[PDB]
Amino acid sequence: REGVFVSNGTHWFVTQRNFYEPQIITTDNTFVSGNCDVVIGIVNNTVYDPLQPELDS
Amino acid sequence: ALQIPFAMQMAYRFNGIGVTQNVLYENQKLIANQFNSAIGKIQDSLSSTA
Ligand SMILES: *[C@@H]1O[C@H](CO)[C@@H](O[C@@H]2O[C@H](CO)[C@@H](O)[C@H](O)[C@H]2NC(C)=O)[C@H](O)[C@H]1NC(C)=O
Ligand SMILES: *[C@@H]1O[C@H](CO)[C@@H](O[C@@H]2O[C@H](CO)[C@@H](O)[C@H](O)[C@H]2NC(C)=O)[C@H](O)[C@H]1NC(C)=O
Ligand SMILES: *[C@@H]1O[C@H](CO)[C@@H](O)[C@H](O)[C@H]1NC(C)=O
Repeated sequence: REGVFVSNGTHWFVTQRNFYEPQIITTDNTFVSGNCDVVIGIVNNTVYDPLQPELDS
Repeated sequence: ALQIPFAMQMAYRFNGIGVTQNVLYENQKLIANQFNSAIGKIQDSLSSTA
């Protein structure tokens, strides 16, 4: 939504552009558009959906 | 200077004009070809138009 996807080599985080502050990548931090076939250099990872464990509990 | 991939610099630059950054990635080859051709027109313009 704002900031950039970044990795420390093992994990993927989103972070704001002008100060390193890694956050877990979520459906709140990110927006969908289209699918994997269209984008050059897209990477596979999970995206945590914060609603889901609340509905599971 | 902070390095950044050029297709990610252009996503910042699109987001700076309110065009949502997926509009770059879903059109990256079109945007590249329009830019490359527009630089081409400047060579021809400057070569011809004294
Ligand atoms: C990348 O970041 C993650 C989260 O900060 C690191 O994973 C944690 O590492 C500590 C030890 O440093 C463990 O105690 C935690 O259990 C880990 N958490 C998770 C979610 O795995 C990871 O080590 C970092 N990788 C590098 C190469 O720095
Ligand atoms: C992201 O992960 C998917 C699977 O979760 C990968 O898709 C498979 O890729 C192999 C090799 O091209 C194919 O043989 C499979 O048929 C693909 N499966 C599906 C469901 O499409 C994909 O290649 C990965 N992409 C990246 C960038 O790592
Ligand atoms: C980056 O460049 C390397 C070759 O230098 C290439 O193998 C790789 O697929 C490229 N990745 C992206 C995201 O363009």
